[PDB]
Amino acid sequence: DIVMTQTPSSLAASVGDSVTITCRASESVSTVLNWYQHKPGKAPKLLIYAASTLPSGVPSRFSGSGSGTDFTLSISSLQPEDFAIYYCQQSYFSPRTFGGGTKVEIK
Amino acid sequence: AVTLPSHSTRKLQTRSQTWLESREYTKHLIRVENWIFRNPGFALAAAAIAWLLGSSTSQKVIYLVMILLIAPAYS
Amino acid sequence: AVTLPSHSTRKLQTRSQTWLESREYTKHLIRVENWIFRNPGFALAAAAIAWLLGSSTSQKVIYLVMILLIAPAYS
Amino acid sequence: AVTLPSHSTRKLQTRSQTWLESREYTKHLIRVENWIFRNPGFALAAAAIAWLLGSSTSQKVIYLVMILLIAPAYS
Amino acid sequence: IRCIGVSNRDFVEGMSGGTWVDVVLEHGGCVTVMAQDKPTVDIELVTTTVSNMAEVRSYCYEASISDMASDSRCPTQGEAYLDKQSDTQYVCKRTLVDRGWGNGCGLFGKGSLVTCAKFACSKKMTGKSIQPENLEYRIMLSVHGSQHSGMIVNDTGHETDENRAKVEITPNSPRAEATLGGFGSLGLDCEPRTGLDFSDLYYLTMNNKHWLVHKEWFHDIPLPWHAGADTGTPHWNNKEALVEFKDAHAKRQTVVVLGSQEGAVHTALAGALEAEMDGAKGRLSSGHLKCRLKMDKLRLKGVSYSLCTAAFTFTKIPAETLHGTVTVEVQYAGTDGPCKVPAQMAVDMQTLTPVGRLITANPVITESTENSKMMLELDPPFGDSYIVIGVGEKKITHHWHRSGSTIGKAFEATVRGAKRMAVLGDTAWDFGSVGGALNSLGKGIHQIFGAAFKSLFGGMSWFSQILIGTLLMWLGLNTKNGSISLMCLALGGVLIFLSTA
Amino acid sequence: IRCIGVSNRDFVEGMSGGTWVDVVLEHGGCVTVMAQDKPTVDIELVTTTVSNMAEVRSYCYEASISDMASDSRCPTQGEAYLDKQSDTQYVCKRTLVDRGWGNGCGLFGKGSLVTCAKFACSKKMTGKSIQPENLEYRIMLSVHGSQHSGMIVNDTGHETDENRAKVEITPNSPRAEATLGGFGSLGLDCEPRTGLDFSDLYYLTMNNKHWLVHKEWFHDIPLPWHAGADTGTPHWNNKEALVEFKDAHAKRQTVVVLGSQEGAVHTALAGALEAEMDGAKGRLSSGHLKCRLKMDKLRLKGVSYSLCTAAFTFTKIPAETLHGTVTVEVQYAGTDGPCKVPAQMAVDMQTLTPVGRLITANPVITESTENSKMMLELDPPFGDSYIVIGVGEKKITHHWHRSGSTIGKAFEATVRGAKRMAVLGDTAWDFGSVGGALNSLGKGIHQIFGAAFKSLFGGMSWFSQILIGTLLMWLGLNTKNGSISLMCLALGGVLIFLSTA
Amino acid sequence: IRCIGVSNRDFVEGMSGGTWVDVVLEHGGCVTVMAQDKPTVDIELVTTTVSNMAEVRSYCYEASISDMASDSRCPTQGEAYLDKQSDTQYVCKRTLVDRGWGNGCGLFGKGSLVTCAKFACSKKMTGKSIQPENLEYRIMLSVHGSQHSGMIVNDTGHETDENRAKVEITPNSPRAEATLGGFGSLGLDCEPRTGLDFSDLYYLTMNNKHWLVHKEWFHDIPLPWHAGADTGTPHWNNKEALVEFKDAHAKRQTVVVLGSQEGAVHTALAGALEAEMDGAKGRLSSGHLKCRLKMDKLRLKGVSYSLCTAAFTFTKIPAETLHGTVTVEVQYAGTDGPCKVPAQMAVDMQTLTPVGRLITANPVITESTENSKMMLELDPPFGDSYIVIGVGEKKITHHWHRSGSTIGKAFEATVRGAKRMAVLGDTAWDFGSVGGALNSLGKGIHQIFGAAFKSLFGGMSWFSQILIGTLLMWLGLNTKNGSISLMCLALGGVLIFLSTA
Amino acid sequence: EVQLLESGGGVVQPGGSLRLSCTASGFTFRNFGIHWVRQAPGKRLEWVAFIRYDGRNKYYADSVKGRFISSRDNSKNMVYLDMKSLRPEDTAIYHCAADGEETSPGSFDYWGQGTLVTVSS
Repeated sequence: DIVMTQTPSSLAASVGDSVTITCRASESVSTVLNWYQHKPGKAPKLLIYAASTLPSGVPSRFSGSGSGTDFTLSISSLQPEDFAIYYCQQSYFSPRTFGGGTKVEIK
Repeated sequence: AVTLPSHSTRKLQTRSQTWLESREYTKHLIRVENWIFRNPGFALAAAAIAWLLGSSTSQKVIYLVMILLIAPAYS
Repeated sequence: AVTLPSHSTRKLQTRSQTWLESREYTKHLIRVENWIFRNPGFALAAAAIAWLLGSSTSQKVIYLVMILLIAPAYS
Repeated sequence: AVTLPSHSTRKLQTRSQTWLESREYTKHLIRVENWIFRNPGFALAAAAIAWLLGSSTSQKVIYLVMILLIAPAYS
Repeated sequence: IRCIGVSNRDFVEGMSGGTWVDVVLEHGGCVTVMAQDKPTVDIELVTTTVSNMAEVRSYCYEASISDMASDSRCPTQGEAYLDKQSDTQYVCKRTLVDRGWGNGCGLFGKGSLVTCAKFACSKKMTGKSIQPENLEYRIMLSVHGSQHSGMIVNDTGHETDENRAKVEITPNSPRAEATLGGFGSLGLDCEPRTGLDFSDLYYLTMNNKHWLVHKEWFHDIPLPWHAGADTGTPHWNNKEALVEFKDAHAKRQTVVVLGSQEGAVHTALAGALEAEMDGAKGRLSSGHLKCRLKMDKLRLKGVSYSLCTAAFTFTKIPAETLHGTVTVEVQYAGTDGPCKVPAQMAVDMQTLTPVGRLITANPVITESTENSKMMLELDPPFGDSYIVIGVGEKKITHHWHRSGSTIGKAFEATVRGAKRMAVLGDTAWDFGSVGGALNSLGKGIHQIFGAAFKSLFGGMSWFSQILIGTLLMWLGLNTKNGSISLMCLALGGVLIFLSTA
Repeated sequence: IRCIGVSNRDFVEGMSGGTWVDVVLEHGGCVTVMAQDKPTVDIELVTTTVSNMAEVRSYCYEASISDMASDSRCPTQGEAYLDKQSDTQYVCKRTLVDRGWGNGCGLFGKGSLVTCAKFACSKKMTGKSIQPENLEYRIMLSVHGSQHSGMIVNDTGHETDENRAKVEITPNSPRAEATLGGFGSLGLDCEPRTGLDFSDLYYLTMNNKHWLVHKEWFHDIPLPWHAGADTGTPHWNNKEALVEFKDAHAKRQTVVVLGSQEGAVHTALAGALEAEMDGAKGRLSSGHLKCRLKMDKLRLKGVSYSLCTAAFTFTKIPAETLHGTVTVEVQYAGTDGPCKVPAQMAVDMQTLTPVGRLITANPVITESTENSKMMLELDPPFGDSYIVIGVGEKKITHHWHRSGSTIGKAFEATVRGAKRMAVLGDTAWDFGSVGGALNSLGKGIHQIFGAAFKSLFGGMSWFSQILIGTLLMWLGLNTKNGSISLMCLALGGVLIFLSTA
Repeated sequence: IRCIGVSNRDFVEGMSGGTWVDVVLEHGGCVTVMAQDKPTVDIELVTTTVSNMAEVRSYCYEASISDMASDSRCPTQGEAYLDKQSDTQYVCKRTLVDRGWGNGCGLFGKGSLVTCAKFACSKKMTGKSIQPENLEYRIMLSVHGSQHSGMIVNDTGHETDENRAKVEITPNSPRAEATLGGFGSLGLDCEPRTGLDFSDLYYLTMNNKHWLVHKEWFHDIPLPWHAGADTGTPHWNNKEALVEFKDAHAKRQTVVVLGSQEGAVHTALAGALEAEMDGAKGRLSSGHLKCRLKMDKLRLKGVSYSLCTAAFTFTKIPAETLHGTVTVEVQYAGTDGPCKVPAQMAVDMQTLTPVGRLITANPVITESTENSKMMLELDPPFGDSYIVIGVGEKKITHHWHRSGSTIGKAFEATVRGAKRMAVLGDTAWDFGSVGGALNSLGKGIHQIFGAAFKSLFGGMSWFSQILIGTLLMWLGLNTKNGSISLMCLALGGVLIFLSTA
Repeated sequence: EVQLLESGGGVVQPGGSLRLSCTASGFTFRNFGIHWVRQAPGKRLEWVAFIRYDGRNKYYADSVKGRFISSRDNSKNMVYLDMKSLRPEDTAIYHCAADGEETSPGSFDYWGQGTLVTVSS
């Protein structure tokens, strides 16, 4: 039932920037929260699980941290394959609810 | 579901016949009478244990009664 | 490491519950129960040391309890 | 996850060094000495207790060291 | 009227100030009042409509085991695992079974074995809860006077009639006075909280029969159950009590199920009451209600009436009524309208000096046609006395002989007071006047002893009470201490509970 | 209101002069006051915002050993040397290893051997410090009166409202009185220094969970650490506790690392409290605060009001509240404006003599529309008593039966006073009036015994206290000296600390 | 050769009949034999390949709680129900929480509350089982004689070579004699059942490190687990040990999870051994093996050889070897082919009377080229003695001074016999000849005392043994009964177990 | 990788029925869990259903409880979603998202492309 609000969904950066989008929680979610890299016409893949760590396959430029009240996704260098839809998603409180969706636009 | 709590422990003190008051008078006695009639040989051992305890001619009979009552329903 | 001190030395006594207060009553008791249950000869050995150590019968049982307390945790 | 049994109960005695042998000689001695260093009034408490427990002169020191070994481990 | 064939009618009186006699109203026992100059009404608790009930742990008794499996391991491969171990719709048990070359193993020893079985319960029982605040008592009043015996248990129509009128006692409204319009209005403030010790009395429903079990007996049942806040396919919280695992070897043990526990929980209900279900509300018939009657507005109806001056032929042969009262029914063969019957008793009809009390106070005729039946109730003295009805010539006479004596009446009133004390206890002293030393101090000492008794013994049967009474009887004759009368107090306090039915 | 479902509500009273009743406010336990002619407010400590914290020794628990080497010498060439011995980012240990022709040496004997290993810690814990001077308490007041039960825990909006108002207690300002504008102003001077014995309570942060460890337990941890005044690539002060050197021969011994010490320091926290982090400030929920309430400006709001002269229909079914209080909620079906509810108790409604104390002192209606809900709180006597609300006709009545006795109330108040003494100790005597022999001298002797106890035993668990209580119990029955009651004093002083949860 | 730098080499001898000297072979301690007229071979247990292991209860230590919920009821609606209560992938706990009007209930009391949480374990540990029948010992032999010091630990290639040859000891074949073709064939029948007390030793695998835990310690772990006969998404049998339910009110309590129990089970392993994993087989390095050497086919190789008649220049500077043996390595500067080295000892070189025993019995040269290195091993007497090698002119001499005395040798052999007894116990008497009063009767009485000791104390640490030794020491000086030497027997039987490392 | 295919979606009249077939490949299907999540256009991402590996434990959301019947096929490697009596508020892209069980805990792991399910007049 809880909501996952975040940073304003429109950002336009260049290739190879250091973007940090924050995800603001409603209650104490406590480091069980995920992010997704979604492109239109494409199934999303998992990016950060358990608010800190990463699975295999994805590059280590994606770095997620924070808990309690606010969470964050940090990418070191924006590759041109990263201009996608990002949204955070909790898994502490059921039902599992996603964020809002943040578009990463070309500058 | 081997044992069940008897509701007769907590019967409802009121002016109405309860659910088994036609049978509650001679249930706990009919079980003792049937069990004594089954193996009557236990009465000798119950008197023998009673004769070894108490030793007042009026406490031996009461330990006989208690031993004879805790034997059919094993308490 | 190995020798982390328990915070239950200095428990913050207050109105709300502490961190591990649910599993604190049966925390030491489970360990003593398991260590006596899986080493039953030490019950006999500690009974022997208590009966050779104590003067009265009321001090031998204290020695027996204290040795069968010491030997689970090894102090 | 709270009362993990120590494997030092059943030590696999052999020629090769075990998992933690160098940090085993001062595993229990630190838990005793640190708790005595940080609760020194319990030495007075255990002394006044053992003076009331012990019959002989060399009995109360066994009571005192038994209490000063139980209470740093609470077991 | 309405208190005539109950065999448990109590008479109350004694309002020379205050006019607030207080009564307790059991279900089987109606209560007749008596006043100085007010009509004797007959009050009787009829139902108790426990309404709007919740649900608590609904047990099961008809268990059907199906779709079972098994799995094992050799004596060193650990225990077995099964897919039907990982849902709580299935019951499982691990058990060590001796295995060897004949079972295809590699060693000889305690090989483990797990078996599973789907728990399907067919006929379950449901234990509803009873809040103390939605009780709905139903007291029906009935005055004495202008009504024949055809209107004694006749309940059909009492909004148009006045001689009987019913009231409801909810805990949101124990302020309910009935309008006997013409008789006045019987003020009546009951006390529906202290009923049959509610909020400990669950409402056990099984096989479309209903009970009032104690909360203790209902929580102490070892059977499969689930919390009542539920719908279809429940999750049975403890299935180990209705399945039995006989261990047969060769990597599958047999899972037998205990059968329908219907009769076992029937014979375990050795002290619960019975109730019915009226749909959403469970109407029961038991318990009591310490009410209190304010007769500040009970006036006699026909006290400004003349005397009837005609035949008064008998009808329906007057008969005794199990306490000594006599219910004469007469018909008035005249046309004197709303008039008044000149009835009395007489030890001799040379003087006609009234001796016995007339229970139907100011008995009137309310009709005006040719024939008008009316039912009295008189209480003769012990001995022979005539029943005189009519003013002069064409009076009638039925000679009576009330059997017994005043000593027998006092003994019967003593034994029924002891029976009412044995049923109620605390609320037995709430049967009379204002009290200074018999209805307040007596309630205090009886409350103290009833608490320190029903917490002391509190859980004994009919038969164990006899055993403990014999034990304290033998203790009450062989002791040289001061606790002879204390053991005899616990003799009387138990055996009087046993002397009643 | 706000002190209704806490199961730990204490009642205070007794201001016939001074009007400075003093209370201690734990987190789980709300406190309701009671005055002569002032409204009963309900005070409740909600949070404790420890703000602006420093850092102390931040331990490590996840050690990752990599980039290891080794070096040796023949049994006469002295010990070994390594380049990775000369930085403190690497851990090293020298060890004598038996060497010979098979290891290419020249003699046979204790050849030395040094090995090194880079210490890389991954997940570290951080122990912040708590100054006593930047505590930030938050007490929320709540008056009793013109508010329904929908505004009991409703905290959203209290600057516009008046019936509840919150205050902050910083040590720079324990002079904070709340403006209940219309009710007056509750003067309130707390004492935030003597909270939960601060400046010994570090704020341990690990894995984004938070604690309040004692300073003793935090400094007595054998783990790698560095001082908190730090940034990236720290210098671990004691790495010997998380690496273990198994000595394998042939000029390289194995450096194994102990794993994640997470669960070990979790189960070592057997008595610490838990807290949350609100970003920069660590909001916790525990402890107490010896405040003192000056009721010099608490006036009744509607004491110049008339009495309500309309329906007063019930709503929301009045219920008992775990101490005997009864929270009646009524709605007023009229339009009498800012008027006042005529509520009372009655043992009988023939006289209506009020017997029980009304907790919601001067209960008013502040609305003026058709329906206006309001929530009372009454305290009936032990026994049966009616709840009367309304002046005349269309009064309402809900009969009550408050269970228990005065002896049971005195015993429960005794056991909760012993529980409050067992939790606080020194500050338990700060719960009442000015004191001459019970709040000052008693605090003196209890302060002396609490210091000479908590320095004497001071460090025992829940279970070792039971053991030492059994020991002093056996000492308290077999001694022929005067120290029977002294050992029994140390029996009671321990076992009452054990009887509480 | 291969028994030269082990610091634990034992010498055995004494075959004047039978030729079946029996030895126990620990991992750290190599064993050198000595015969009448047979070559001294050096036997050394290298590995122990536990192969083809099953699985037992695989515990968990990294628990990740996610997807939690909660449900409650008012204080009379029974307990709560949840869909996540009816799968065993979720952990649940019911708990009474105080509720009232502020939580939207109807009464005030212990409202129930159920919460659930999905148990997801990330890093689990796996405890494999070890059958006693698939042990695979690996004994490497090495004869003394025609080989330099470059072939002491050189294991690469021994099928082509003859001076060292390895054998496997499976329980399906303890009949394995090695073919030292030319030296004969060392008959060798071991006993691989009575190894390190197997079938009680599980093989704990965690974080790709491996152990040999006792079966007792492995079953007494309170952690979540599932039976090893499993695959993905296991069913955790006991999840209550890694989740902790802090009870916060308002119909949802907090489910915190204890963290990674890695370090706790690491420091709980205070006595287990370590092992490695070679894929499917777990190769360890520990334990012992009571073998028995039949020297029925050990013949001297070059006993029909002439004496070398050339230079014999020294090389590689001869050195003492920690037991007094001297490992002279010479190179033969001639071309005499398969010839024999004329080595001896001498207290003086005027007479050349051999005094010390030559360990390398019949030391030969097997080469025929110019330079041919060979390594001897001599045992000088206590004092000064020369090492003489060569027949006549151009003999060599290295004067030796073996330090110590015969009393020191006897004391060191006594303390190492006590150390071997303290490690093995029962199998310590299996180190010599046929036995009539020292290897059979002694094994009997030591077997009886070892069983009645290791079942009596059996479970004490290194430190509790010191405490109980001090206790029986104080008991062993203050008693006037016959049990002074019995308490001193339990003094020695404990403190000798403590004097060893 | 994870070929999570979806089928069954199309145009739906309100109150009608729909069976969404999800075929999985690229792993062991029996020992994982499987969800159902939706993307309502104009709004955020939601979650509608969940099945356990056993094949009987079925969880849903509050809006679709008593409306969706969701099953799975272990043998023929299919996931079924028997949606019945829909409403025009359920127009979304029902992705077939795989759960992270015991590997990526508490997380929707790799998703499916999702079929287009539109219900209008």
